[PDB]
Amino acid sequence: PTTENLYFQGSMNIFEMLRIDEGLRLKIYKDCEGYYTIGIGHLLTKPDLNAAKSELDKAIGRNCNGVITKDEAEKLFNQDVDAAVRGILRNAKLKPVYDSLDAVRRCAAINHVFQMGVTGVAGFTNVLRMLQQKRWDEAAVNLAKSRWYNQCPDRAKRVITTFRTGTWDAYKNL
Repeated sequence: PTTENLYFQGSMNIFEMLRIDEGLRLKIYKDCEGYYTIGIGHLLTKPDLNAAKSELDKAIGRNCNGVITKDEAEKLFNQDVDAAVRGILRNAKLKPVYDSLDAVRRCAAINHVFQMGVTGVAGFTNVLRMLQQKRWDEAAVNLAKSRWYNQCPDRAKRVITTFRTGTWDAYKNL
């Protein structure tokens, strides 16, 4: 690794990770599952655009008519990351597994929750046991069986690789 390459891990964190997986959109769009989304992966609601816009105005605090700024995207993103972290730490099932993980895999954990929500993740009984037991190849094969990955592979693939390796390699060379 070059001097530069060794710096790359210090430039990666959960925010940068999710920013790559989710992208950044300033107008309402439908995600890969068809759900109204804005900003950096902010799911507004699970078909009526009108509902999605009302949730938007509620989330941002002004009349947005479907559009936000980059600064507003960031603030909402930071709130969503905080919610995912808090969701793990309060959960009797996820906290122990999360605690056992290294820093990089903890980012993958927070990412997984950000994308699927707490109960979805906490339902992956086998994967969670594999993670705690450091069976990284098995955890990754099992994650690759999930609907979460399979219905929308490009959003999940780097997270799965990150669970396998505990490195940031999947986020290099975009």
